[PDB]
Amino acid sequence: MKIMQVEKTLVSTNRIADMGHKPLLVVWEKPGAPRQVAVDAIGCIPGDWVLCVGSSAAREAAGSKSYPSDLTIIGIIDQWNG
Amino acid sequence: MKIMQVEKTLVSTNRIADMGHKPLLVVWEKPGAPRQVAVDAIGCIPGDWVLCVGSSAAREAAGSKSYPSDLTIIGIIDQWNG
Amino acid sequence: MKIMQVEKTLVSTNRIADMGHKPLLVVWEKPGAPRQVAVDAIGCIPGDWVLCVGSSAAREAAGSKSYPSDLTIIGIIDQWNG
Amino acid sequence: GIALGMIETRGLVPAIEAADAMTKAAEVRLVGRQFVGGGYVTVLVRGETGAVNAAVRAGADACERVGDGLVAAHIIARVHSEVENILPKAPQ
Amino acid sequence: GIALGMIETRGLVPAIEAADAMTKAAEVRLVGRQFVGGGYVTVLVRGETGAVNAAVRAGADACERVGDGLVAAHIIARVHSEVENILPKAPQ
Amino acid sequence: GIALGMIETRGLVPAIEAADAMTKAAEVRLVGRQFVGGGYVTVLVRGETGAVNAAVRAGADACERVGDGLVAAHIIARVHSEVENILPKAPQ
Amino acid sequence: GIALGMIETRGLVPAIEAADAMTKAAEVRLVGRQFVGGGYVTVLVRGETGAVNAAVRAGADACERVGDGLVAAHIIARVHSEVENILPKAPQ
Amino acid sequence: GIALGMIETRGLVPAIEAADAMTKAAEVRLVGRQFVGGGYVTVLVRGETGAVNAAVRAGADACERVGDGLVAAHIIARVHSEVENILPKAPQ
Amino acid sequence: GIALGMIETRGLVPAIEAADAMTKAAEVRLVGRQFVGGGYVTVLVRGETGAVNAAVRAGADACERVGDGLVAAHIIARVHSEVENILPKAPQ
Amino acid sequence: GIALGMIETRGLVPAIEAADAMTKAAEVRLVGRQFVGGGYVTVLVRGETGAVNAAVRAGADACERVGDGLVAAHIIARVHSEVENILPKAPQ
Amino acid sequence: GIALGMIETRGLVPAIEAADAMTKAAEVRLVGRQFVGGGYVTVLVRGETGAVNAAVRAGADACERVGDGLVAAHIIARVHSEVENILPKAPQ
Amino acid sequence: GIALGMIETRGLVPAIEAADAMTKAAEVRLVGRQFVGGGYVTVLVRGETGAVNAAVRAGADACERVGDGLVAAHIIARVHSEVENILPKAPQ
Amino acid sequence: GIALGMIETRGLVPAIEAADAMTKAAEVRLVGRQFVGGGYVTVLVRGETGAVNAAVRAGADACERVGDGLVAAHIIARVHSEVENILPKAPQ
Amino acid sequence: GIALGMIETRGLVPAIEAADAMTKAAEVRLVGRQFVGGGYVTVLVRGETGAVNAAVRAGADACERVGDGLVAAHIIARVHSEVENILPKAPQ
Amino acid sequence: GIALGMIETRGLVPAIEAADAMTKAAEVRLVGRQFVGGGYVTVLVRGETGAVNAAVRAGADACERVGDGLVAAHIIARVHSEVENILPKAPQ
Repeated sequence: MKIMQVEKTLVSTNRIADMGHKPLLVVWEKPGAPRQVAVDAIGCIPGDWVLCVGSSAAREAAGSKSYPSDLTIIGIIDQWNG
Repeated sequence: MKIMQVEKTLVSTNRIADMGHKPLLVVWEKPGAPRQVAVDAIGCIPGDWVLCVGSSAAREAAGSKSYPSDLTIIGIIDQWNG
Repeated sequence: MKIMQVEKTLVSTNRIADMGHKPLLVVWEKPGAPRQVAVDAIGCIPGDWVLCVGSSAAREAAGSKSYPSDLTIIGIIDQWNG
Repeated sequence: GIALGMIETRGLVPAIEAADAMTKAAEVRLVGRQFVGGGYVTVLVRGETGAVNAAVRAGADACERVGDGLVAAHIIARVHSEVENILPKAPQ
Repeated sequence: GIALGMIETRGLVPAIEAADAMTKAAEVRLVGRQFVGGGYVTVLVRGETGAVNAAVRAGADACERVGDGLVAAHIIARVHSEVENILPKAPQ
Repeated sequence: GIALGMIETRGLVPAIEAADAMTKAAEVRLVGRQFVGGGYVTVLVRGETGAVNAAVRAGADACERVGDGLVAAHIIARVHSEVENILPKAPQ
Repeated sequence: GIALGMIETRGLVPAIEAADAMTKAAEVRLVGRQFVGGGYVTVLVRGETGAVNAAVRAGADACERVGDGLVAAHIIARVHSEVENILPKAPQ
Repeated sequence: GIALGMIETRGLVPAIEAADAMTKAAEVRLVGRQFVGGGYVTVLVRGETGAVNAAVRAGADACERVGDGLVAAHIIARVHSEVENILPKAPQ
Repeated sequence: GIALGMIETRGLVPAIEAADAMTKAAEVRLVGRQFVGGGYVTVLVRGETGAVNAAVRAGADACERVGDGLVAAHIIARVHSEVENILPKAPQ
Repeated sequence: GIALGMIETRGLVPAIEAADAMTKAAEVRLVGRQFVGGGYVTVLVRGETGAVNAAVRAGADACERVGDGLVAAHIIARVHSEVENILPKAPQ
Repeated sequence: GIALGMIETRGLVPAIEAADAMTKAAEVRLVGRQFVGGGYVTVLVRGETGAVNAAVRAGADACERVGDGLVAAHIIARVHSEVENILPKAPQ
Repeated sequence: GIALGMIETRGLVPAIEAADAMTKAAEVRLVGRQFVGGGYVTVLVRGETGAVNAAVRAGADACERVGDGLVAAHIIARVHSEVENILPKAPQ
Repeated sequence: GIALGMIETRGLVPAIEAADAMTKAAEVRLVGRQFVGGGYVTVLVRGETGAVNAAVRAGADACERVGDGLVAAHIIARVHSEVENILPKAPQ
Repeated sequence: GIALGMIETRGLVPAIEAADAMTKAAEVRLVGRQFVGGGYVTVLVRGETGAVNAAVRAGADACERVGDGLVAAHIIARVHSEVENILPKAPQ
Repeated sequence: GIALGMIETRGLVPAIEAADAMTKAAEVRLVGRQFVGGGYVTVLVRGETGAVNAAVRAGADACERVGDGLVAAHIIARVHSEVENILPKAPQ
């Protein structure tokens, strides 16, 4: 997993049907780091340092063995400062 | 696999249930390096140089073919100094 | 696959049981490059230039579709100049 | 931390495995190991509630197989002032 | 308080849970925890009669599902002076 | 902290029991009791995530059989600012 | 006394009967009547634990066949300071 | 007097009950509570023969259903001088 | 005297009965009472051989129905000198 | 050497056997024997991981058929500083 | 002679019989009796290997039918130095 | 103490027995013994409600088979102030 | 370099494969290849315990299918000095 | 001493295991390893009678499960002087 | 040695066969050949316990069919010091 800060929400109206009603968030490890998008499975607010699982594991985490996620947020780290 | 040093523990109380009761550790390849988080399946102390498996395997090592892990510690190297 | 050079052997006694009786070798892209550990399915001497495989593939090459591996040496390049 | 985590096992091998696991999982301090009598050994940790939770869950999963097992794994987030008098302050 | 409430449990974890529950439930003071051997831990509280009734009922409900269990829940409303010598004064 | 712990019960007696349980279980501050309509009463507690988790579990268990019981127990670990505007800050 | 006894009824007639019964049966002080919504009215009494127990039982037995009935009867022997904030101080 | 009444119980709650009962029933002095091991707790009273009989019978009646119960209730009217050295003088 | 008589009973009550009986029956000195663990209490007397035989028999008969009973009654007429080190010389 | 190998047995004969086997098999230091209660005896050895693993395997095989047997054989390759306070530093 | 023979029994009387038997039977020195807990007592002898074998066989036979009996009989011909630190040197 | 426990018996002997049992069981004060006429004797205790309930239970059990028996055993947790005047205040 | 790992195979091809695997798997010196006669060939390696364990496990897996097979694969962590005489120092 | 213990194994790995075992078990000196041919390896140890018995039994037990196995385990307690010419003096 | 091995035969031929066999089998010394009368001849050997066991077995097996026969074969590993006086020191 990787520790990332949630930056902002991502909205794609014309996403694939398989994405479901799932929230997507823009997460970067460091402000200024390359941004990535993670399905938010927990309900994470901006500024949160969160735990992000990657390949294959992410799909089940976001809801199915077949969900199209390569990045999901599995948890919010309780105490973290970069 | 990768050789990395456990730096500290990581508590996310709001993690997904699928993660189980398994412990999570903050691991870096070196000090001052990108930090990654790993499910610990061995029982590793801080300062340990440990072996971390990649993604499909991580899930299985972490405990199931359908476990949410992309990095699991699979062994502690007996002697390594990085 | 990525060509890496076998540098040394890795011994972990407290590895997971599924890791098996298999050998483990520290490999690098070039000397001084980040060190990674790969299961050896070939039988490689130190200093050999080898071909290592990635995540889903590594598991099977090591011997079970469910094996705990993300890097596995699947061959020794007969003539590689470094 | 003011949260108590306690694990009871039948035998001490299970208890050590659990303490180790607990201490490893979260930032929790082992404040006691008690031989109850009868073969029940309770190992007790203190820390913040999330830390205690992580620790107890990890430790329980670890020790269930070892030996004769786990009798109980419990977390108490707020420990009453009165109950602290019956609780170990340091491991001996 | 001259009433005494006592809970006996199989193991220490259930007993700490009982002490906590009781002390939280009503105004009872924990006066002792005793290891009887064979796995029995008895946790004892002193309070006014009603408080003790409430507390014991609370401890019993709580400790029942924690650990091996509960063996006894008892209240002695007025305890004789001779018995005091056997009963533990303050938790240690 | 920021976590929101919420238990909705069918009726007020169940909820007072839940609230008591939550506050006695962990370090949570009860920020509101709301009569929704229909006989649904929601009691809301705020705190750090560990505390909120412990509290909600305890409360839910406690109020389940009290009266008409529990409708919902939910933990929201980090609450969005916008949702904070609809959340009671102190009881009234 | 600081114990809390609460009876929830469907309808106000059952509740007034309960309050009356409780107050007559034991030494309790009525501190509130609340309209929850949906036809639930909760009557709350404070007193010593034993008194409160007696009162709630009496009240339940009285209100049970009056009107639509008794939904709940509950005693809390010590109520947390946070819960006190949501509890009516005197009847109104 | 010199009579000895002994009640042995499985667990301490039954023994304390027995002791209280015995002391209240007759003029006897509690001289010891001993943890034998394996959960057996023996509570011993000295006094005159009639008093001792009354005490033990009361004690037994009292502790038989409390906890895990009564293992033994026994009266020895005069005990040998030698057996005195193994019998407790005052409770500790 | 040289001979050793030992009676083991489950619990202290049967054992005290046995000690009393032995010491009363013949000229034997109670030299130990030992709490073995797990409920086994062993009472040991040393005397001349016929005396020890008589004492053990008496004691065994006495305690068989007191409490949980007699595990074992044994007589050793001369104990090897090495065995004397593990044998108590005065009742503690 | 910071690995820990622990073997629990029912009784001391099995444990002495395990200890001897473990020590002979590999370079481990016996750091303790603990009588847990209930007949459980844990024998703990320290050393490097390979040594501890070898030792523990050897030990378990040795004590399995001795007495009441092996309850648990366990190896922990690295032990937390916290768990070190609950582990013996020397055999005595 | 440095071999070790150990016999473990359930209860002390079987062990004293074993020790007497062993010492009488062959050239062994009683080095200790250990109360394990749970009712187990271990009696240990040292001597030459064969003498220890004879002794242990005899001991097993003597205590097999005494009390609750033998649990274990074992001989270790050479005991590792580390093990010697957990074994009683002289009888107490 | 507000509560009242009254036990009515046929004869003074059953009543003294009841009174004794009551006063011993829980902390209540005999406020009266009344010779009603006809042979009915009423013994009345005043205490806090839990106490009075315990006491009356003890008393009824105690006097049921003593002499002629128990006519009644009744508890009033709070009596109307007017009834107080018809109620005895110190025992006759 | 204390530990010894030995693999015996039927035929020399399986043994060369095994030695090769061992030496590749870990840092263990190959101290010998022995022709026992009958076709048993033993390959022996010397390294630290973990190294030897790794090597041997690897070698065994490698030679299981090579030729007529693996007869034995054994690891001895601490080898008694006496055995070192019968063990080959270097390969030739 | 002069007694000879001899173990024959199919293969050398079982033989090295036996030698190690024997030598660790008792005070015996490995005087030889012989490759008979056909795959038989005999490992021979010399020591006093009891040591040799202990050792041979230990060696047998150990090597039985290692490799192809044990063919013979034998003790010659007094070995004739003519036979010494055929027995190996020191190991090779 | 302290062990006594003794064989009794009817007649001297069986006894010389036995002695020879014993002395040849193990390192035992022949301390007596006694003519009991009636044709009983007893051949007595002394040595270390194991040696003596081996010797006596060889002896008894040897003399079974030689002449009239074996009456007895017996081993006493340590004899009381008093029995040493009636025992022969060197053969006549």
